[PDB]
Amino acid sequence: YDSSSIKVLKGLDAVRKRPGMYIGDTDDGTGLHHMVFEVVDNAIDEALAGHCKEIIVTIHADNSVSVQDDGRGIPTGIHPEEGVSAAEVIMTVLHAGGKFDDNSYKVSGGLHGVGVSVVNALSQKLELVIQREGKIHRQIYEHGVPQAPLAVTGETEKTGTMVRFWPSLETFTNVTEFEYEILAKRLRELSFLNSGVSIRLRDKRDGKEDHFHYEGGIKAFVEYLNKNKTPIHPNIFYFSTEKDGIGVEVALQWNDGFQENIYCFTNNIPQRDGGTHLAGFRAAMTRTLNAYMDKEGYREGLIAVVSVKVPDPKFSSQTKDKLVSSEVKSAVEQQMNELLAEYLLENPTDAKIVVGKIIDAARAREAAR
Amino acid sequence: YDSSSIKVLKGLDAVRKRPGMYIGDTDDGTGLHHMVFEVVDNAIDEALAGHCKEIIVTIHADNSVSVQDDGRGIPTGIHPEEGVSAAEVIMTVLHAGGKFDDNSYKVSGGLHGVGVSVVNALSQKLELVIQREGKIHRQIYEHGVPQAPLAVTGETEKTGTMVRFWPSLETFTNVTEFEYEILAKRLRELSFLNSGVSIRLRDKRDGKEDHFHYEGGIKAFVEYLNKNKTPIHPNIFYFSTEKDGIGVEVALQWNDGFQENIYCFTNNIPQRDGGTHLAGFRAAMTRTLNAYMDKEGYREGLIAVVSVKVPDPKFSSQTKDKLVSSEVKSAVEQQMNELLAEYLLENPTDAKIVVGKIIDAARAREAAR
Ligand SMILES: Nc1ncnc2c1ncn2[C@@H]1O[C@H](COP(=O)(O)OP(=O)(O)O)[C@@H](O)[C@H]1O
Ligand SMILES: Nc1ncnc2c1ncn2[C@@H]1O[C@H](COP(=O)(O)OP(=O)(O)O)[C@@H](O)[C@H]1O
Ligand SMILES: [Mg+2]
Ligand SMILES: [Mg+2]
Repeated sequence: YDSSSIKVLKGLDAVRKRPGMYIGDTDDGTGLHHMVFEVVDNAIDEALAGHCKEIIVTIHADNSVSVQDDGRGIPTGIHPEEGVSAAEVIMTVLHAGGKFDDNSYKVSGGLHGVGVSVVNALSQKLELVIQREGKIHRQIYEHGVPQAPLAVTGETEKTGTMVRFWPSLETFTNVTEFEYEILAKRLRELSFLNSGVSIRLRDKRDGKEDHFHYEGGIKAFVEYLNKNKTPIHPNIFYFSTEKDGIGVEVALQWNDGFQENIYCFTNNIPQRDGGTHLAGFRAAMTRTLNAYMDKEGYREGLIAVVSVKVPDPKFSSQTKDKLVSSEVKSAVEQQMNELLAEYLLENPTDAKIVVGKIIDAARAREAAR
Repeated sequence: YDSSSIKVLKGLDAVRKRPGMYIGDTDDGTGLHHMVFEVVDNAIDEALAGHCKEIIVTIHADNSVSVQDDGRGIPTGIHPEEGVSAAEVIMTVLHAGGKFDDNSYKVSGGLHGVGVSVVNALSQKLELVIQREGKIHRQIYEHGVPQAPLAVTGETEKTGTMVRFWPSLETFTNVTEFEYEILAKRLRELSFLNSGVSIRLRDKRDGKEDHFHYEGGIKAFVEYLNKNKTPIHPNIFYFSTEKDGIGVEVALQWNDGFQENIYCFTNNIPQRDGGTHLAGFRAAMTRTLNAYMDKEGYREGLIAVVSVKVPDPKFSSQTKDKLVSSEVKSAVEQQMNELLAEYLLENPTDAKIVVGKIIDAARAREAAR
């Protein structure tokens, strides 16, 4: 034990040595599919910026997945400081990208500079095809190692990025094939969240195919989620605001069931473990309903979607399961307080049905004890 | 948007730009204290290896924390490939350390090669003092930047490492002072887990002080945890095995309360979010009790500690909240099946009390519905 015991891992080698701090669980399917999501998220960030209007996700018969976007294309020109194409830099260097300021993407779900480079690292093979600057470029990688320099292989009028990857089985175990339904659920949700972006999903294994292009936003997303439940009130509460540089968008409606289903998103990335947006939502829900009950003389069945747009959010893991930016709590909480109280005044009937379900649950416990 | 839009973050700059993927939540106190834990974990890994027998954690009156160990000392000699002292490499290079193989630490809670380097990155100041090779060495950093080369400042017979850091307030917000009790709880738990390592905690603010040197292992840890609850049975179930290169150690006892408190650890690091060790524990608990009930003609109040030793575990975030190595499920599950069934045969009285509480809960629901 001395100075020769200390090893430095360079390039993408650290990712292959310790995948879980980057990609999550490489044994239950979730990190495998998160590989796709990292790539799709980059396309989505072109769409947010206004440049991409179609996304095509294909599950190939050889268990690879491609994501095609019609955005601006990953930059192709030689990187001054690094001396190789900017595209190769992106694919091979951790904490390298165009989202560390707000000049290329005002708001974006990427922010770590590691996503596609992590997909590369954990792919036995990867294929990159970029249309920009009137040219088609293309490069191949194996286990993150470029096989040759980014190369012009044609002319075109189109711009866009195509990434196809075959995941390494020396990394992913147990669940090793892509599941249509997991990719579908995510891409469907993304369509509600990105009105006007055409998002296609194709399974070359059995020829199954979906085209998601929903137009009603998260309000329609809530209708969809209650399709085969029974909503107890007709008016879905909805608002979209931006104040103090934070966008807050909320839709919700109660059904006659007994589960709570709250979807939280930050710049289109889902938070399984919630966070400061969720905590603001709950605080405003509590405060607003209790003021409505005080004034009128007085969880279960709730479906809600909470989507925020934030210039530099903070997540407590690479995979972004929990948003931990505390100023986002205050933002959702005050926007919601204000607009939810207006909703209850403007729809007295909905208000009463909802408050009645709430009280029925309280009485039910009380009748038990 | 072109190749000049693509920025590379070098050294420790990425950590300062996106702290949460490394340190967790920098707004609620948890990441602040995790700074201490990263440093303490490195000491603990010397203890696991058999080299460190005392650890002194001091909260200083200027809100800095020092951790002193009597282990081998961070290597001081110039690193061949990197050309600076191995110690400076450790402090300044991500994914750099002595735990990527098993030559320096057979088992260890570190594994990413990033912990202390992350503490450095997020410290407005850091002080390193290393006793090895008959010399005292010392180096200072500010915001992760070394102020001068590692330097010999004396002779000594001792070996050990001292790290003192002052956390940056441009990173940590809301909770910015160290809380005695948070450090105490963790260090206490560590003492149960590392019998024979003297672990001291000193608060130079008010002169409060603790010395943790518990000898009964996780069995004693369970007694402690039930101190001020009421255990319903006298015999704490306990075992420590190592098979197939995985160590599994479990203690548990039921009290007459109604909460479940299961502490999981991997190579001494706690998993707030559980994982494959927890899932193995639960599977074996279910199977073993149901076989005991079948044979005898037939969560609440449980306290349990599950500690595993694994050569290369996999966590799904830098902060290690969830162990995601699936072979650890099978290991805990079979060791526990085997030894828990023996415990129930060997202590028929305990067995009956425990199974009676379990059934009482089932009946209570049933009497409700
Ligand atoms: N589909 C894409 N279209 C255009 N540019 C992209 C695309 N994917 C990646 N990039 C560029 O490569 C950069 C690095 O991507 P990534 O490594 O995934 O990190 P991040 O998205 O967190 O920056 C992005 O910031 C962006 O500038
Ligand atoms: N207290 C210590 N005593 C001896 N060596 C240490 C100590 N702390 C750190 N090191 C060495 O520095 C290396 C890098 O530490 P760190 O960056 O925290 O990553 P990791 O613990 O995951 O390797 C460790 O692997 C170890 O070799
Ligand atoms: Mg990305
Ligand atoms: Mg460490």
